[PDB]
Amino acid sequence: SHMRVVFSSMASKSHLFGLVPLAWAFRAAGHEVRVVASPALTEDITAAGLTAVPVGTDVDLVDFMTHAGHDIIDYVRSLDFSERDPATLTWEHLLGMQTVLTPTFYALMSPDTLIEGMVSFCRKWRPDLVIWEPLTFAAPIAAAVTGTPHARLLWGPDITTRARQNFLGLLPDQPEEHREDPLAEWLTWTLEKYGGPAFDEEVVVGQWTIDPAPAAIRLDTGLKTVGMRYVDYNGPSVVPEWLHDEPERRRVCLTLQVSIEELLGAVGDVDAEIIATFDAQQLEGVANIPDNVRTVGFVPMHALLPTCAATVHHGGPGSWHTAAIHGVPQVILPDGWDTGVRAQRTQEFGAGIALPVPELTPDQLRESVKRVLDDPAHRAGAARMRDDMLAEPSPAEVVGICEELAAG
Amino acid sequence: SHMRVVFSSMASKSHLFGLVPLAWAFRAAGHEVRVVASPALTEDITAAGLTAVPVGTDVDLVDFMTHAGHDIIDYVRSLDFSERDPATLTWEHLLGMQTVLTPTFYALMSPDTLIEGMVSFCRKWRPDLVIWEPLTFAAPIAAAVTGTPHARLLWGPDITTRARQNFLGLLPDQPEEHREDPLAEWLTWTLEKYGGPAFDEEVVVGQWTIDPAPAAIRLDTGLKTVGMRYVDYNGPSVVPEWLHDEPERRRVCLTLQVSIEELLGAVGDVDAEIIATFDAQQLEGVANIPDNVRTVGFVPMHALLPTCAATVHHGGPGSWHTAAIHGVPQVILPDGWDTGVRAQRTQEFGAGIALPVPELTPDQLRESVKRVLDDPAHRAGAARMRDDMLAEPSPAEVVGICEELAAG
Amino acid sequence: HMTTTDRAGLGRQLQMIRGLHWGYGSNGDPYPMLLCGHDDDPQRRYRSMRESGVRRSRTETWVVADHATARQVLDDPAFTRATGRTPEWMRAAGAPPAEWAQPFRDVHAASWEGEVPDVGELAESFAGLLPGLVGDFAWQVPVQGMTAVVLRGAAWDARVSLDAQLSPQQLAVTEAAVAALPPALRALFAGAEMTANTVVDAVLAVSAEPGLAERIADDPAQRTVAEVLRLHPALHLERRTATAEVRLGEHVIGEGEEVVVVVAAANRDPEVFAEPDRLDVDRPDADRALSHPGRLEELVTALATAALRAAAKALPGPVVRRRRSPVLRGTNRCPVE
Amino acid sequence: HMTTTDRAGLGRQLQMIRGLHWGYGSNGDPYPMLLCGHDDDPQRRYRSMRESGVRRSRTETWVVADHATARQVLDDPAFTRATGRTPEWMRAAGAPPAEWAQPFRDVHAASWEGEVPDVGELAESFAGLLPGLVGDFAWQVPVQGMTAVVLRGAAWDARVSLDAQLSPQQLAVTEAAVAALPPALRALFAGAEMTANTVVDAVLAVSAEPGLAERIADDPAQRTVAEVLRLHPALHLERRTATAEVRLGEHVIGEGEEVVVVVAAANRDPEVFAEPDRLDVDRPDADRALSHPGRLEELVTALATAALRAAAKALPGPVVRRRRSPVLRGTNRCPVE
Repeated sequence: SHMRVVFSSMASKSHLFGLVPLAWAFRAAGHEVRVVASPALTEDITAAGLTAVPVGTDVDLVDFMTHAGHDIIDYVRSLDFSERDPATLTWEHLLGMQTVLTPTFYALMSPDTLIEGMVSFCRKWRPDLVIWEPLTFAAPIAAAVTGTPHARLLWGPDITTRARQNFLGLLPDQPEEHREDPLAEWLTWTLEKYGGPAFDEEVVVGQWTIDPAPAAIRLDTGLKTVGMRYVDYNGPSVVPEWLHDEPERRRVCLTLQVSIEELLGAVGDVDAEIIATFDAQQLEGVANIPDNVRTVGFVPMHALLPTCAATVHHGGPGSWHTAAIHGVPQVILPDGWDTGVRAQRTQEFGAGIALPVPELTPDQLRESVKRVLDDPAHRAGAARMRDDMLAEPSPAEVVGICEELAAG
Repeated sequence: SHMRVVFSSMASKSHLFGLVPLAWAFRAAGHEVRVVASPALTEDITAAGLTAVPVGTDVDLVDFMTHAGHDIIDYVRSLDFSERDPATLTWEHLLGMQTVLTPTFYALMSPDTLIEGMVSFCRKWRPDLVIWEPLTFAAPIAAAVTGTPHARLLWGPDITTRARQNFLGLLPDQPEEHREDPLAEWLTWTLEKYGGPAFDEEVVVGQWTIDPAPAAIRLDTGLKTVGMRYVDYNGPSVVPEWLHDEPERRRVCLTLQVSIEELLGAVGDVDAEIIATFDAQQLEGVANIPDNVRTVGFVPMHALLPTCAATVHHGGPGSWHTAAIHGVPQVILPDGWDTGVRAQRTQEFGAGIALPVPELTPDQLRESVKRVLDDPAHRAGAARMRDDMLAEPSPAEVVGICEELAAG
Repeated sequence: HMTTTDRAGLGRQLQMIRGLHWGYGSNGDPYPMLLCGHDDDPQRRYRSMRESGVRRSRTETWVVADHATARQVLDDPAFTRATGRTPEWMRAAGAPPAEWAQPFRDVHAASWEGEVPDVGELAESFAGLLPGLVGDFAWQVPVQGMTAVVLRGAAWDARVSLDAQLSPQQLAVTEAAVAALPPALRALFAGAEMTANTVVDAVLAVSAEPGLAERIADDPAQRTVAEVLRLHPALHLERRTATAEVRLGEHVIGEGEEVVVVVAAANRDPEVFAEPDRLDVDRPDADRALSHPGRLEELVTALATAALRAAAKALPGPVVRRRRSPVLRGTNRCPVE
Repeated sequence: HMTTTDRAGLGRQLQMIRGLHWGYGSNGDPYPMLLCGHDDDPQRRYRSMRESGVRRSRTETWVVADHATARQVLDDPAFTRATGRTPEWMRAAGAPPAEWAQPFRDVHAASWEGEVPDVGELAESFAGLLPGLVGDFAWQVPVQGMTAVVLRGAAWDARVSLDAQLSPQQLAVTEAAVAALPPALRALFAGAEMTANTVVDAVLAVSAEPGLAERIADDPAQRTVAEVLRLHPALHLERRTATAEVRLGEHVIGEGEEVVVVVAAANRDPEVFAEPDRLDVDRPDADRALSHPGRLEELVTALATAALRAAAKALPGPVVRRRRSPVLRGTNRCPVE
């Protein structure tokens, strides 16, 4: 039966992309699909071949970031969960995250304007389901007010959910007066503005969650999960003529430290064809680094990764997930809280190596690339992950699971 | 089971669009989908959220059209099939079409470069299925040479197939020496260039054909048809804030004669809210025409048509199909061979009125708009068409039918 | 011999020109619709071409059918059978004549300056041929004749060359000509087909007329061959090109600008010939235009004259004609006895 | 009373400033981490603030904790408790202080120029209160006292006002203050909470010391109240703003540029006070900085002095403190007997 599905993302090209194949999945099923977001995300929605419903007005980040926000970029790079230290699990630390990230990021996106914009569209268009990016709190609010079923669609790890579950876990130890919950206080006084229902953790996590990540690398949250076979989307993809041919020698593709990018010479000491995702602009200073190295700029990963014996990347979801589904061993170079956590999970499983960028050494990379290419274990690990993922339903099949869940 | 599907269109934005929802249907099913076309169509492929494989080089139409082709635009506007006159079914006339349209259009697109480009990609990428726009003969050639199953995906009527079936139907009456077949001669000497199989009508029509048009308005060709529930794609769609609200009074939307566009006053004498798809630029001369009329420029038809009691349009596939699936009665203003034929079929069924633009009068339009709004028959007709279309499989379901057909 | 790649490129060119000729033709202009030769009867188009006198087509070309202006240009020396200029539509279409037409336009240009035996000594060999015609008699006449001054099948493949210069033929047909096309010998191959259809049209015209039938047997005539080449010339169209700018009735004809003389139209002007579309063996009107250097026309008239006289004894199915021949209008099947 | 829309806008502002205060604070700067008041012990941050002397924060603000410079600015008349200038980070954050802080900064600015009865005639009424403390005794003292010179619950809701001027409180907490906030009466509400925590901290300090306990009963003293307001002042921080540019140790302080005097740090300088972090009732060091026009400080010292003397007889659970009070550091629960 025919449905009206709303997809909502915050105005980030980096975030919308994780919803794109499932939006198209619904519309191919014959359902009405609209991507409700802020005017900024409109070009990116239309470039995904999707219908945009731009609601509300844009937010001046440029001014906020130049004067206030920049320090919060310096604050975030500090936090590290991949090791589970007791120091990071203190009430003082956890409430810290909740106090800073709630206004400076979650609520900075999801502004005054967007939430009333979505609540207006939902009241009018009368959707049957709302699928949202995990940090666009406007959508569950709109869905709560309208009484519309809603579900989250994850890309990387659900680190915010784990951080929150821990924060709430400490609330009872603290005295009644010392208790606080910025995200709940915000969403509660927001739900009141539209006369909506009482606050429920259901507005923070969804009614269910869809994760394209294999069961074993997912964090334990207890939330209703619908696993999904990952299908890549990463904006405008154009296949170059050179990527038509089956490779000659074995291939390692390098995608984007403190190594002065002169690290290309380190991966050059590896016995393989290297495909570097760097433009002629990005490698204007490199003069002796190329030998077995090929520089081809930004190319489709879903077309390149099927031809690689191994991969070296920043740890981004697109790179992680695409390599994972193709059973391609990984050498992750993380710099974010979200990337480190996942890089650690994938190394524990044996589908690769996690090389934190602050600690990173050119010797480590040469050894790590040599390790994934020669040890049949990393491939075997990567083979299990791939097999887990291909056993999950395709976005096509997930449409029926949502359809059913949406009913009850 | 996982497939490698190639979609091929000629370098026309007007033609690619009819393949877009089925390409996305396959990829959501977890299959590998690549749109192989000439470098010109690349921006439009990426704007549909699809992966482009630009093969070969572009064709200089601007030079060809300025000096040779323009007359062929004047030649085409002459041909009219909607009435089935005996004069148009003469051997002289039919071979005429075959002699002019084969080089000046079919083969003008599908150039030297594209065909070798596609044959190269297919030999390398090894697709499992090739779905093509009905007039991109490079794709069936590539599919013939590679031995890959291939199918056509129609949008408007299959007028070329009907014209060809008639042409071949007269070949036996003519003496052995007076016989000719430009399209076969071209495709035969093309198949020889890649050493491919012997010529088969299977290279002209597909191995099967997919048509989003209701069974009753389809032409009788006898070809293996897979009906499909239509899902609109018409490039970058952005919903305006005014289209969120349920309309007040009944709505008629007008989309693009010899009436000096002063015809707006004729539809203004109709008791309804008129939504004109004209920009402020297109209506710079109109000074008294608006009264109940609203000018909003290009808007999403799949978002506007669900709110209309009736529709007035040029007869284009996007407008026809979208209105048809929404049971919206139509007043078609045709100017093309493809549009007239279909406009006549839909009027015969009683889902609307066909008003040829050479014969068009402002009195005819006012009466026709009044007729669809007041006679419950046009709605009832449009209701049957809609019901036929919703009984056909969605592009989601068609993926399995192709999958199965592709095997045997 | 030629690669399937250049073959593909050639085929595409031949098909584009014909496509544009038909398009232009169907749209109005009668010269390219004639050039397609989809009809077997061209006489209404010739009336319209004569009625106009001089008119330049959709292609650059000047169409001269008025007998007055037709003779005017055929006699003028600036107008020659050489390589002219490429019109913008053709190079824009991607088919320069220098490519799809080239061998064939050199054939038209060829001159046979050799002794022409009109002895009629030929009619001696030609006697024992018809037992008690396109290939069994008509095409047999030039071969055995030129042998007693050039292989049968070779000349038959090249027979389309003088049509191919203005009208694109099929790819296999164009292919077979180029491979069978040899100067004088080249020009002789051309005359062989010129002679061949003359024999067919003459025996066809004699067959209908009551007089000509038993009359040809009385005096074995050159008068019938003359009259036949008026109603059915060797070349209906005559491709010429200006070297220096010429003024023809108020019209400026530029250098390298093509002019095509419509000889078959001109040879049936109501003002120049009495009962023009009527076969009259004994007619004073001998001001008929034909063919430029050489004596090839003189050679064919002799081969055809000898032929008509030899078959004077036999003189007292459906006729199929070549469908892409707007220049020379050949017959492919002529049954029977 | 206020709409759920402006409420939403206010909440967002209070949450943004606190978010940025914590971010800036966790990153390094000790003044905004103190402003969050997530800790109950601020004494290490005060050592670091004194060690530096004068330093301007991540926000525009100048942090004066060195007793030498602290007295220097408190005595200078350019530095006043008026509305300064909006720093770029705040307006860029979308939270002008003129909006989220406004009522509260007018309270700080308020002056109570009324007769202050220090008679101790107050201690007569205050006698029959503790039977044989935050709300049952301490908060009871200012209400009955100001009545014998302002409702209980009303003053209790506004009690956060002098913290709210520098540190954003919760939305409901900020909401309840604005609705319960009344000039002199406004300033009296402020003094009521100043007096309230003074009573709690004094009874808490007396409770630990062996002398002070049974000694206060001997002579009901003003010396204990003096020493308590040194280790635990009415206001730990003192928001001031320059009217004209001032030079403080090589630093140019611009017009409308905010300066915050860290009174609690200053009042424990090792160079100015002997055993500063130690409670010494009989100490010569009376060079303690406090509070600007008015006599509100004189009013609270009297209400607290009368209170300490009345409870001299009783003097011989877990203490919970208000968590968003970097200015005045209030207690919410003080059990028991």
